[PDB]
Amino acid sequence: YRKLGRTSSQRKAMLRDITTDLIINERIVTTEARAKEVRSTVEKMITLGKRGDLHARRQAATFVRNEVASVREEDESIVVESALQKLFNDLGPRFAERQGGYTRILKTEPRRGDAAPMVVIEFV
Amino acid sequence: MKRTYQPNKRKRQKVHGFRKRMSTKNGRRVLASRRRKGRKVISA
Amino acid sequence: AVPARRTSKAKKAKRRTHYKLTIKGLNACSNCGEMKKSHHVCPACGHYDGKDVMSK
Amino acid sequence: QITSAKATAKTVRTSPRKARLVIDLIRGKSVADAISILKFTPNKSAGIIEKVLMSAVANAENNFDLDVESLVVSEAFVNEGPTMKRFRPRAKGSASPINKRTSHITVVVTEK
Amino acid sequence: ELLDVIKRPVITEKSMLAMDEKKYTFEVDTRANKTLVKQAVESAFDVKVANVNILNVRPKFKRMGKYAGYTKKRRKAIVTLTEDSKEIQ
RNA sequence: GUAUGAGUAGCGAAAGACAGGUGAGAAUCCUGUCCACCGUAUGACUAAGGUUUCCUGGGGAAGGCUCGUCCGCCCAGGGUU
RNA sequence: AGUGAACCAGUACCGUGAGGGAAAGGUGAAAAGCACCCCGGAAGGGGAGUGAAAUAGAUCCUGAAACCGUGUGCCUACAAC
Ligand SMILES: [Zn+2]
Repeated sequence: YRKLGRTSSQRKAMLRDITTDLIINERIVTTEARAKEVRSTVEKMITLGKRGDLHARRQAATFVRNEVASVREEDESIVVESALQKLFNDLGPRFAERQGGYTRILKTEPRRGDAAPMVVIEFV
Repeated sequence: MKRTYQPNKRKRQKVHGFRKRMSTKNGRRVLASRRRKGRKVISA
Repeated sequence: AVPARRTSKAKKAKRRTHYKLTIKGLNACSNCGEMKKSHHVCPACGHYDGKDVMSK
Repeated sequence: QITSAKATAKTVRTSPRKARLVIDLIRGKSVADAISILKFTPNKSAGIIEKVLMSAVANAENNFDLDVESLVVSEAFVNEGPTMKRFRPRAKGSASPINKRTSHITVVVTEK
Repeated sequence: ELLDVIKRPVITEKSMLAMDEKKYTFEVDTRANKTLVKQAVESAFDVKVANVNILNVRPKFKRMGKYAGYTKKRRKAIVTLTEDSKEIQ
């Protein structure tokens, strides 16, 4: 399952960060190994967001990052959505009637300082 | 790992300076041999 | 271990015959014609598989 | 009428051995093919040879020639330039030298 | 010698602000006093002086054309007035 | 002065990721957010020693073990009461 | 070579110090030292011009060898040099 140049707790930190991005942004540029490991992790989060209940919420909250916002919203207030609240109010209901496969990867180009092959991973 | 050169301003003037070279008869041999060579600095 | 004899020009160049570069699969885009790497997005126009991808 | 045009870059700060791996990929090609081949090689010297090739083409168009569609890469080579000399400190108080090498790069294009 | 003492004024951005509190900056002679400068300024403009302040400035290494060496030394005095003014431009 | 060894050894303890800026060009510069490291010190002040390295505006040939739009580097002005 | 030193040399540099101590001359008769245009961030180059000559363009008289390339007439994958 792809060690990614890191120890066991740094791999977990890095994945927890890259999947909370893409929940907040829905489209991201990364290398090609990270993108595959992340497709697996993010879709595991979406099938908990579709389950809906309290037990599923507390299961996801062990993996989604906390003090991050994702706001395009104002009726009249400063009303913030929490990137776990988005998972449960927005992204689950979106993919209600689709079975697995909520993402897709495209290949672009090697990075200048590296020759690392880069990639875009998006949702629909 | 302490090395040999430890800098100090007073010591350098008191051991190697102009007045120390002027107070002995062999210091003035040094100063004359340096003036005879063309040194731009004849005494520290 | 140290080289006991220097190596000549012929033997150096005979070593260096598997030391080259390759330029593998290059095709023409279906949308804009210019050359591009297969299974990749086209860098000239941002089209992959007959649709627009690097736009919003 | 002359049907040929050259450009050259002098004392570029890359090594002449690595620049030769890229320039053997381009010799004898049409100018149309050489540009795309250079755009998809990620080696540092690939984009420098691109500028020299594009100067050869502009010279052909403006000073003498026409017919960008007929042109072909006929000659190409990489020579050595003067080297800078440096020293890197080693273990136990000694030091060893380091060469900073340079290249002259020249491309020629003919109408065919 | 009272007329070789003051050399010229200093005109920089930190010295324009001082002219608004009644303070004036001059490059003065090395070997000059706080008191001697005060006498010279009271003589050459007919003002009344409160408080000269005085500093020394180190030379700077410069290097133009593979030849290097230092600029001059400098002395800077800042003169405060009670109530009057000098017009330099 | 130039080769061979050879495009080889090495690149000097350690946690980053993404979004957006600038730009000819960005893993390496700027801004943000979360994450991680020291905390009788990897925090604050000072005597030696160094001697302009300090601040502001520009630059990218060399120095920086990669890169560089950046810098204790380079050019111009200024600062110590 | 001739003074260590034909050139900003008892200098740069090395050492706590006494002391040790280098490298580095030549465009053209005359700067007439390349206005203008094109590729390029620049460097560099190609035209056009100066000039008796620029492959005399400032790394500038002549321009040997080592060493590094490009093109071709002939030979070479059963052979112990
Ligand atoms: Zn295309």
